Amino acid sequence: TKLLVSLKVLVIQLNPQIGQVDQTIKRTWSILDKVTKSATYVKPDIILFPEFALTGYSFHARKDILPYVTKKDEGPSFELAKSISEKFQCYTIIGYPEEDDEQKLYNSALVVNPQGGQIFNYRKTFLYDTEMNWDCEENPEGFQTFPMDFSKCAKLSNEDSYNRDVTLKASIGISMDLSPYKFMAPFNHFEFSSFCVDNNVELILCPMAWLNSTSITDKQTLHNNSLLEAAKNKIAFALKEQGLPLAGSQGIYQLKIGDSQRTPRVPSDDSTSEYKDMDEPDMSNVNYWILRFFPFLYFKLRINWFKNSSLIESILGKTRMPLDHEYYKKHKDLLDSEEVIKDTVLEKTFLGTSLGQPWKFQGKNAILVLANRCGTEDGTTIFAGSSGIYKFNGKKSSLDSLNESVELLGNLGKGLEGAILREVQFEVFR
Repeated sequence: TKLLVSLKVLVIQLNPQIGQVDQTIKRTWSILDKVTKSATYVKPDIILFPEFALTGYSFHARKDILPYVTKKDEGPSFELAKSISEKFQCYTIIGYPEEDDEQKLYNSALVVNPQGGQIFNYRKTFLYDTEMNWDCEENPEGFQTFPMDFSKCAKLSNEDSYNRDVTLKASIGISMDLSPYKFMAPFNHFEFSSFCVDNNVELILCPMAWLNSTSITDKQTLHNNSLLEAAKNKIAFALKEQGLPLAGSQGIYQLKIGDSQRTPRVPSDDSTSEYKDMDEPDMSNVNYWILRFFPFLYFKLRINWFKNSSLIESILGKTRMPLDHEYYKKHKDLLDSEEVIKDTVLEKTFLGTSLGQPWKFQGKNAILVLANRCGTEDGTTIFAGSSGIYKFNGKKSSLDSLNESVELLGNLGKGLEGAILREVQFEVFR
């Protein structure tokens, strides 16, 4: 049974700096006020914030992050999300640094329902270099899905209003979750997006603190004080030339509330990575994010992969998580056994192909919401901003925004705090 859904999605893009939690909260309430006063404001069903949205990101030691960590149901990030959810009768998702009862630290994202109740807490699964500075743990559950009950968001195709309720299968992926494991696994594993396709996820939510490539990431540079000073001067100049303070822009809000302006499809080139034009998205990163969701993208070659059974061993052989992942610290060849083939094996994909069809996602819909922070930290790290909303339409070979099986419903700029609201329409099957 086809069910039509209409979701009002609001993404908040912030430039949080370490030690400014109260100020960031104040700016958040200011943004939300401005949003409600927009000409084409409508109430959101879901509000998504970035990774470590109120605290800043680049913590260099456990001691430095400890004053900002909280249990999943206490503290500033949780209280903010509960107040937002109660004021807008929506789901609210925010990234925050978490401590549990056993003194373990995580990079997490809590989910609050419209009743102000915490319904989920997701922990980052693939860690980035920065997390290793302060003793962050990998999510022992690996990637996860969860149900979100949306009220009055759905209809049958012959009905004239969205008066039905729908429970969507959702997944949160926090920034590095989208990358090859440790940047060492093969690029074409696409672990997170494969997991979402494997599990028939419908709503993908990604709080991020994702870098623009102007950032200094070269390890020899970071650890040679001479090279680092020279590199930092380069970033200093690039910000000064833009009329920006070194930390980047704060408190000047770009609002795209309820318009329908789409993001132009563009290929990556030498210039699309430049940290210029703060109100325009970083298309180098937009294209890369889209690429990391390859299993959701139409690709002609899959018919040949399927016809030749080229990926059967890859599909059968792939494990739920990387073998060295926290996940297996759970229990790790159906071709050579008397055990039958289970449904779950027939749901498995590699490169978007399953044992049963060339492209498993074909004819389906999924919504991707990316909330990426903006600004700069340490004089070395420039976040890409460019928060956006995307629809994978499942319709039947560019590996970027030119691929028309993804729809770019709208993006914020790379360098300004702000908010984007889009009504997103798609279908699910029930």
